[PDB]
Amino acid sequence: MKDFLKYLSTAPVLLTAWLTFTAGFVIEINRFYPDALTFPF
Amino acid sequence: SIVIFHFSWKMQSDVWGTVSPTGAVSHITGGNFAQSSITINGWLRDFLWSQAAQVVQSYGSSLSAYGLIFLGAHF
Amino acid sequence: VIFLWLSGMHFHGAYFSNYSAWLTNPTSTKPSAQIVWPIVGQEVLNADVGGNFQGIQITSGFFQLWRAEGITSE
Amino acid sequence: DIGGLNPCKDSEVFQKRLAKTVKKLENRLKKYEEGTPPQIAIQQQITQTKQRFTRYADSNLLCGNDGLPHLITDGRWSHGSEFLLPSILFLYISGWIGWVGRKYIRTVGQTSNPTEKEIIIDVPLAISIMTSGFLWPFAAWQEFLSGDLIASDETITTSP
Amino acid sequence: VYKFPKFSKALAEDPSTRRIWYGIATAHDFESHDAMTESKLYQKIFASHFGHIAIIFLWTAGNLFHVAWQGNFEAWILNPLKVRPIAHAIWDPHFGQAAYKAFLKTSSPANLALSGVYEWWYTIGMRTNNDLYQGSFFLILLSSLLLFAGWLHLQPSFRPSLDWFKANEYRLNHHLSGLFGVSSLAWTGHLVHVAIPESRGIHVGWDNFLTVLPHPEGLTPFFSGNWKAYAQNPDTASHIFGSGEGSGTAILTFLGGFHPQTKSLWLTDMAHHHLAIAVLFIVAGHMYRTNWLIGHQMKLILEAHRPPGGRLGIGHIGLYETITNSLHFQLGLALAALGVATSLTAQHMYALPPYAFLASNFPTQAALYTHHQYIAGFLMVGAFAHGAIFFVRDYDPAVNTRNGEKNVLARMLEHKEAIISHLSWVSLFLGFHTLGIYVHNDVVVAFGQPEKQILVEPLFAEWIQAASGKTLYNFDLLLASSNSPASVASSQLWLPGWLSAINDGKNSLFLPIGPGDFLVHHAIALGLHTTTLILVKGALDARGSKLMPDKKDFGYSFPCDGPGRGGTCDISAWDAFYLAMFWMLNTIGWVTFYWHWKHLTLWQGNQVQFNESSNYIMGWLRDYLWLNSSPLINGYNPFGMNSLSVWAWMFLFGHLVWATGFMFLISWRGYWQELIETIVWAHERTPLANLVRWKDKPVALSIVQARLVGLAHFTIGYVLTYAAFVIASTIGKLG
Amino acid sequence: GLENQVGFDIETGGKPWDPFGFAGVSERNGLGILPHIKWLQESEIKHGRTAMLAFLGVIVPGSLGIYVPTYPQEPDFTKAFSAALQSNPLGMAQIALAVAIIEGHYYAGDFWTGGGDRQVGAFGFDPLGFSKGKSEAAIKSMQLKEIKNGRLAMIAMAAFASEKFIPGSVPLLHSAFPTL
Amino acid sequence: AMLAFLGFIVQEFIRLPGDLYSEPNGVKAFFQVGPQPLLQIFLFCGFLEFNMHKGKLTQVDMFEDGKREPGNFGFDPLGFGKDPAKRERYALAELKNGRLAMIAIGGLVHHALVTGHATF
Ligand code: CLA
Ligand code: CLA
Ligand code: CLA
Ligand SMILES: CC(/C=C/C=C(C)/C=C/[C@@]12O[C@]1(C)C[C@@H](O)CC2(C)C)=C\C=C\C=C(C)\C=C\C=C(C)\C=C\[C@@]12O[C@]1(C)C[C@@H](O)CC2(C)C
Ligand SMILES: CC1=C(/C=C/C(C)=C/C=C/C(C)=C/C=C/C=C(C)/C=C/C=C(C)/C=C/C2=C(C)CCCC2(C)C)C(C)(C)CCC1
Ligand SMILES: CC1=C(C/C=C(\C)CCC[C@H](C)CCC[C@H](C)CCCC(C)C)C(=O)c2ccccc2C1=O
Repeated sequence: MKDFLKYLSTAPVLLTAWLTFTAGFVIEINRFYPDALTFPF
Repeated sequence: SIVIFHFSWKMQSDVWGTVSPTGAVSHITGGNFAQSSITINGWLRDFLWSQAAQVVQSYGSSLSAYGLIFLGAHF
Repeated sequence: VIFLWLSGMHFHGAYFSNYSAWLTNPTSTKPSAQIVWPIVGQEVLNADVGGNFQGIQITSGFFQLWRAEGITSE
Repeated sequence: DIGGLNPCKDSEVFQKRLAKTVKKLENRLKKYEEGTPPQIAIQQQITQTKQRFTRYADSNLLCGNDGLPHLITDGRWSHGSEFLLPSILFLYISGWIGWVGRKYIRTVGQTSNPTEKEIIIDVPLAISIMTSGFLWPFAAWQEFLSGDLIASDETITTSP
Repeated sequence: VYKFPKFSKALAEDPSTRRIWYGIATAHDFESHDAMTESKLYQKIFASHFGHIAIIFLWTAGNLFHVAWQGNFEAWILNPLKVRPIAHAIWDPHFGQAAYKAFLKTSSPANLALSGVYEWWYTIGMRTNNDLYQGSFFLILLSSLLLFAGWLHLQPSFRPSLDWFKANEYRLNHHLSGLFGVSSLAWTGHLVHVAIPESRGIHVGWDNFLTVLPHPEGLTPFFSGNWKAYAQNPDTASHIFGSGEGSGTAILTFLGGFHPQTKSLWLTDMAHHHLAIAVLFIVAGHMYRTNWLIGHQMKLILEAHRPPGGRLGIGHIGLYETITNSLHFQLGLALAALGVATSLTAQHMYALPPYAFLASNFPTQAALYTHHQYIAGFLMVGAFAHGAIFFVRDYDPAVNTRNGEKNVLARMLEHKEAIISHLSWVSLFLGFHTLGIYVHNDVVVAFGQPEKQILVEPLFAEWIQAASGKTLYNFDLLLASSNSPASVASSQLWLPGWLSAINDGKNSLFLPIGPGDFLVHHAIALGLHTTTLILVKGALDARGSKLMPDKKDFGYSFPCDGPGRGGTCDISAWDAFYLAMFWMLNTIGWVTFYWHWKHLTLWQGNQVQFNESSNYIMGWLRDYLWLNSSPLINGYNPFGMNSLSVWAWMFLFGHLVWATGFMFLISWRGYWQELIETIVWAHERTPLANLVRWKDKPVALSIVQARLVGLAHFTIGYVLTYAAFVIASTIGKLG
Repeated sequence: GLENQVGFDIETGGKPWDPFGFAGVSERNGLGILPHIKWLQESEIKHGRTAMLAFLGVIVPGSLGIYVPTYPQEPDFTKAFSAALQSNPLGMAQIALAVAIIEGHYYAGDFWTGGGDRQVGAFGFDPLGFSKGKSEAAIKSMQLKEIKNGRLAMIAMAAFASEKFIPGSVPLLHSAFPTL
Repeated sequence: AMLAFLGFIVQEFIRLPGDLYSEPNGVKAFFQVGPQPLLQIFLFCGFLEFNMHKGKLTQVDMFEDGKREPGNFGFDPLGFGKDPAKRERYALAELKNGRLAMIAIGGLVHHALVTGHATF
């Protein structure tokens, strides 16, 4: 698991993981607080 | 693209449709392929413009994704 | 990859489809095998395909193929 | 008020839009049966539509003659939650991203194989830099003061 | 295979068809011709200018003659709001009986006139088909004058020298004062003498003009200084144009706004405008020094303008010799000024219609705006292209540099990377966010929840409208307020006319704007910035870059530098023009789409259709293009045809030319040379055709020629299809 | 550079107070786009003198009730400018002309890039011999007192503006100037 | 976590006078108190963070020069810790109590979320 972790450190895998996480928290914010046109405050 | 356009228009105009109980055949477009598919203006108007009505009027309906993909594919 | 794709198609037919309703009314129910999650207002994509079902109408003809195979249950 | 607009809480066309959307959703709801998941989904749609319209009404939002919320982005703090606060939020987040990217580029740029560490990210160092971007406004106005933010004449120029 | 490119021996020795193609495309590049001097260059340019002005005057004379002969000008005078102007008659042997019947107007098939010449000539005081004939005769005489002058100034004793051509001060004094001021003075004279009484029913022709006083007091107030007398008793609010009912006696007034009947600017307003412009330009034409010891030497003015702290380098010291010795710098400046000027014409002739009954001529309004905006884009791209040409072939770094320090122009090549980077940043910023908001509106509306749209009220632009007096946005700012010093100052001069016109829903003066206007203006800004980015990058990088640090040694237009160094496709400055032409066409298309849709909704009355559907792309596609294309495509159907049949044919023709351009742009050479070789073998190896052989070896079009041909097809198809669409849609929708 | 300039005292340690390093941005990238320290110091002196004068001009007329005879009796600085602009236009015009002449004679435009014949707030202007003959340290101390009083007046005027805009921003203000 | 656990136990017991400070439940007190008191705590904690670490606040900036014992702010006014013999025991006790308080702070917060009344 020394080269597998290095493989997971490559640009495509890291970008895919980061974009999946990013889309995930964006989608979940929009699920829990939907239809947010202005700042909540 | 020309092949699938020919298939779509010919089928809609001269095969597909409904049959009345007495045996009268009414097609989706109404047989306009025979007389209006012989000019480029006919293809532009009676096929592209005419059958693109459902795509452009799909907003707000369950087919709105098709309009969005229409616009995105144009883009 | 092809086998995984086919397995996904059959799984969607089994779980997220109105295949049982379409079997009893092939001429009046539109085949649907993909339901859309209710996020950002995208749930409008779940169409009135019939058979007490909401989802995207399927144009791949899997329902007809499954019926021709004799598959009568999900 | 501003630009001839009126608050959406007193906009008749806004309420007409809400009523029409609710009526369409209820008409769709009529064609399903009992407490079946389709009816539950349509009822949730109706509830969310009502909640969204109510929130937009009670949000200091100005509606035009079409009954849609218009954004007042001239800079006034009265409508500051429409553009100004999201503007600050995005500026913070994007400055964070740019700062951590620049810091990672400059950090692995002083190693033996700078190009290797760009396709194969040093995840420990990347995590170290990324969580340090919360001070990007302060770090930027501490590196610009020291002259470490801008190159001067080692930058390359074309022939003319 | 010889003697055609007389100006180029290198081309005349080409054994292929490329010689003929390049002979056409290099005929006007006089600086590159064989056995070339500067004196011959300026003399040939001078004669070509004379021939060009003759061509322009002949074209105007032809328009006048064809309106006089085959038009319905006289009938249109008596009923300008119902009679449709006729451009010229049609005689085409290919017409069927149906086409003849549909195009039949009065006595012969004819084309409606969309140039607005009827309204323009009616406004300036033409009431007879014999007045137009006189104008055509006079213009042909003027064309003969200009052709004679062009021939004369190539004769040995009448060919001007370089000193005369480069005499900047004399030419500026004369151009400004004489041309602008005196032509404005003569136009004011005509306006008053002929146009003012003709709008009041009094005919002032070439017979009773020495005896018909333009004003009852007759030049007495002018010499006496009682200039207010020319403004007393203006035309009333019940004046019928071309008739004495409700008319006045004033000739120079401030009224502001429009005529209550013709919905156009007051003739007395325009006469006063031209008189003021004439006085100002005649005064300004005495600035520069000539043979009488007073005036300015512009070399000294340019050299003395260096900021003392020092931020522009050494200033403008080397600019005088730079501009004087370069014809591409001057051409670029002139083209930029002309582009801005014609953009101004387009933007003002719709908001402030100057000709009688032109506001109600919707097809001609749309045609005029589209024509002038396209000409504006062309002129701007030409200005930038000639700036790039100046950089390539006329710029001298030594002249623009004094002791290491660089002047104001040479410093533009030092921070060229900064300029290009910031243009790129602005373009990316605007594109990203305009497209993001548009697609957000698309998705949100498509999902059936239009309330979640992002609609930004254009408060900055509405602020300007309120400043000019529009009481629609409740700003109460400068002229929307009756107590502000801006309003009290002109409350007695031109506000009552101006306010009555700006605060009117039927005008195009300061059209009401909303979020759709905001988004489309940002799209326009993105288009302008991207076209400017391409053109400025090509101009600054014309002399070299990192990929080609000797690009100046290869000229303005060359195909490439080869596949080496990673590939150098489209690396020349000409290729930057070629790429920016697409962006200019796209930007002008956006501008004209916005204008035409806004005015179609305004004229039809459904301005709510634009205000709601213009915020998302599908709104545009469905409600402008798809909606208004219905009358055009039904110009001929399997059932019949209309007078709009020619417009549908032009629509399809434009699409075809556009796609042929796509041919010439996507498919490159090399693929067409081998095919041509196969065709050559086939011709050479076939009997009964071996008897016929080519003199020029058939070869594929060159890379640059192919780019030009594809661009020409793209542009011609673009222009033709949009002209057909706009005209046919306006005609078929608004009656 | 700030170590050898008047302006820092015991209130901020012994070092020149400059959290944002604004005094050292002039030497940074660019020929000149950010002000030199000389321009910043001249802005110090000008703003401080103006703030002291404005504090006197909001306190004396508004509170003490002292008014020039033929001038509006408006104890409010948010309306006094316009009221005098209408009531005595000639006086305001002459004040503006005097201000313009004074500033044009004492132009500080070469201070932006650093340099010039004048010093920071030199202005001559010593009628009543307060610095006739003094030690250099005494003159520096007087300059420091002037700068600190100018900063205090800046703060007081900003507090006035803040309380007028956001009520309750300065708590003791209305209890320390009981009249408007 | 230790300070926050003590805050829970005191808040449900003692509380402050006033309508705002009248919620025995910490989770509901976070909402009833409003944003103004919380933002002041946020800004004060930020001021503390800045002054205690003396500018170097990030993972790459802190410990860049070394000479910084982890967790050593020098805070010891009462003088507990002069004897080095008990210093190690005090450090271990602080670490163990901190870990236990992290677990307990999570426990209390989630108890308030699933029940809603209080901790008791
Ligand atoms: C009074 C004497 C006089 C007059 C009338 C002219 C007139 C002319 N000369 Mg000329 N010339 C003169 C003296 C004069 N010259 C002298 C003394 C010299 C020697 C120093 C020259 C040397 C010279 C050369 C070398 C050339 C000319 C050319 C021309 C012609 C220009 C093309 C044309 O038709 O423009 C017509 C233009 C107008 C009628 C007016 C244009 C209106 C503009 C576009 C509107 C601008 C309004 C406003 C500013 C817009 C901006 C908005 C604002 C808010 C900023 C024109 C006929 C050129 C030509 O074509 O030769 C045949 C040419 O090559 N001249
Ligand atoms: C008054 C304005 C003006 C003037 C004097 C010039 C003058 C010049 N330009 Mg220039 N240019 C202008 C405007 C102007 N241009 C504008 C507005 C643009 C932007 C479009 C350009 C873009 C441009 C480029 C890119 C280049 C020049 C070049 C040149 C030089 C040689 C021209 C040549 O060889 O012609 C050759 C003429 C042709 C090839 C004829 C082309 C005709 C086109 C394709 C239209 C014909 C089709 C027609 C519409 C048919 C209708 C179809 C039907 C079905 C409807 C010459 C100094 C060239 C040079 O080397 O400069 C040093 C060069 O490379 N110019
Ligand atoms: C273009 C603007 C401009 C320029 C270049 C000058 C230049 C000069 N002025 Mg001056 N001045 C101006 C406007 C201008 N003035 C205005 C509007 C007034 C008020 C009525 C004055 C009042 C004035 C006085 C009282 C004195 C000078 C003096 C001077 C001279 C040297 C001292 C100095 O600069 O300090 C004075 C500096 C200023 C007054 C600052 C003016 C700043 C201007 C308003 C900013 C304009 C820049 C802006 C970007 C322009 C926009 C361009 C375009 C968009 C329209 C110098 C020749 C002195 C002199 O005569 O020396 C013997 C002197 O005693 N000026
Ligand atoms: C602190 C915590 C959560 C705290 C939440 C807070 C403050 C929330 C505040 C808010 O909600 C409110 C109040 C209102 C909201 O609107 C806003 C916010 C602000 C969001 C969770 C901890 C959660 C802590 C957890 C889950 C700990 C799990 C520990 C495990 C599993 C340990 C296992 C072991 O210990 C054993 C068993 C044996 C050992 O030998 C080996 C190991 C393996 C180490
Ligand atoms: C490349 C090059 C070139 C070219 C360039 C170009 C082409 C440019 C363009 C340019 C342009 C195209 C510019 C534009 C400009 C504009 C402007 C500058 C404007 C201004 C305006 C104003 C200023 C206004 C104002 C106002 C207002 C706003 C309101 C009303 C009133 C008033 C008037 C006040 C050349 C050849 C030279 C040389 C070489 C290089
Ligand atoms: C189609 C095509 C061709 C082939 C087209 C050619 C060779 C033009 C064929 C001749 C045209 C149709 C004009 C024919 C005119 C008549 C022969 C009359 C003669 C007129 C001359 C005397 C001017 C290329 O050579 C080429 C080169 C580089 C990139 C793309 C392409 C490309 O797309």
